[PDB]
Amino acid sequence: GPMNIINTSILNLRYESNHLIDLSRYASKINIGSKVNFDPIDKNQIQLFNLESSKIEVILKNAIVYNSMYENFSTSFWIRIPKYFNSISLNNEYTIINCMENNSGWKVSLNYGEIIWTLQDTQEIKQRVVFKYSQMINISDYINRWIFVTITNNRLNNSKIYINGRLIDQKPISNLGNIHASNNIMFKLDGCRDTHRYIWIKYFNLFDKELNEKEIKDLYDNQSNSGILKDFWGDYLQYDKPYYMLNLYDPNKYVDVNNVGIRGYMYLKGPRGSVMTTNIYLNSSLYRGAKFIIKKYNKDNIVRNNDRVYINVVVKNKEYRLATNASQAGVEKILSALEIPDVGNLSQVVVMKSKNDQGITNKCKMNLQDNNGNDIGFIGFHQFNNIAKLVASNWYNRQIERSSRTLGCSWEFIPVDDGWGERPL
Amino acid sequence: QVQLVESGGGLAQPGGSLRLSCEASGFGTWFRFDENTVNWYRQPPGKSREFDELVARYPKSGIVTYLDSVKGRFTISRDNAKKMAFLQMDNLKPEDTAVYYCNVGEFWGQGTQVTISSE
Repeated sequence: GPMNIINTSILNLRYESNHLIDLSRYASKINIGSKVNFDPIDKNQIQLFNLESSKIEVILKNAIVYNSMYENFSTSFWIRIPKYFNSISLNNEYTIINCMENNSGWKVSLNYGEIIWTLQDTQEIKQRVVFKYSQMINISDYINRWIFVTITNNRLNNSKIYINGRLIDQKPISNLGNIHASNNIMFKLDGCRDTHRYIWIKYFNLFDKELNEKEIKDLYDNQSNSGILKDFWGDYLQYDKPYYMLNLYDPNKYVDVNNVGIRGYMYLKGPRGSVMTTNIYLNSSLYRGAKFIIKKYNKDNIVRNNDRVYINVVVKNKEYRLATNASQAGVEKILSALEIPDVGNLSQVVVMKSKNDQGITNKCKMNLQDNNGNDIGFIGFHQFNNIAKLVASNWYNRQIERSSRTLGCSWEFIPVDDGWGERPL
Repeated sequence: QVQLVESGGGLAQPGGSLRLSCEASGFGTWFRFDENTVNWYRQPPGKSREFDELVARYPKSGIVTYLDSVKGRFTISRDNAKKMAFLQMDNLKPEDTAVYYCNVGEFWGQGTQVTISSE
């Protein structure tokens, strides 16, 4: 479950028994507006819009209202920020988490490609710490994907921002005197000019100390929920949901089928193509290629580590079954899309993987097996003459152990999402 | 063999109204209409699709957002059983002239011209 430092955190905002409340010892009151969306699959995931009633207000207990020259403190949360697509967002800093009142306190704000921490004393001495990310990038680790934010403040030296458990930047704050923050914390888009802007946020916490790097890394690992497979955006991977595939070893290709049946094969076709709005973004197109759909071989539709599965593939508006004849000498087993009623004694059961038995994570998601739990190999690809055919290979399985590096079997499942819109190609 | 087909655009006078409609057909059972967001975009006259504006969005959550200039004038809606989406456009202005597009999930209509003729 949650770490001890979470259980003893001074504000621990979580969904419990049908409501969002504070789990901390302080049990601060939470007021939720009428246009807040809670993800039905994972109600800890909170969506806040550019609308007046889309807000959450925390009424802090007096004991933890920040008023000090010396008390260290930190905040952590995950956020998912939709791609910026309007030029109106270019030079528009908007607050999202506000504890700044009467010229002192702290706030989290966003801007085009930015997450910003602002801290200010009662003399209005101010410091800012920023995380920048680009929208001019082939495949982004940050745009529209869940990222873990941690901000720590040591009153004697620095404020630091971490992203995904890793230090990004730090700025001195030792010149700041008494900081007297707000009695409340307002989660709300404030001053955003993009009327369609929203954020997703989850797992907000406040701590009354400077978290160290080990604690932050541990929080990151714990809150990642690694026993559950994730889609590209970082949401839970689901059964019966169409995903566009992205191979991390060769991102500039998409999955296609030359012909259906055992005489045909699955391969990576290129180029993937780009999407662009001048001065705003330039990225690889994500919504390309033949969709995979994950099929049950628990009633909640969430795909978990070690779940046995079938993979369906959508070709020309019809579903087929990923399968292969593994009885031949070659270690690489070429994958084909079969008519589902015609799969027969072909190998088709896949074990979904997020991590190994020792807890080590790996992006290699699909280990094809026979029907008795015996490995055929992780699904990746292999060049045959000029053609990068989809392949299952035990060579991958041997590589997973020795090294943590990206391999041909490393995949991402990308569902269509409101935070990433593409014009049609 | 799947398509979004749009209708209901064309010419109108300032202060008048139109209603755009959009229908999703041919989609296999893998496609769940209810799970998809319906959007209406418009392309400003004289500009490329890079200048497309999001006019209105209706996601599965039901929390609708509008372009600022159309707030109070345009209303978006959807019919999940009919697989349809609608854009009710009232009190039109010359600056509403544009090619309008229906977008459902990753799928797009071809575009429908709406022209508002001044006085």
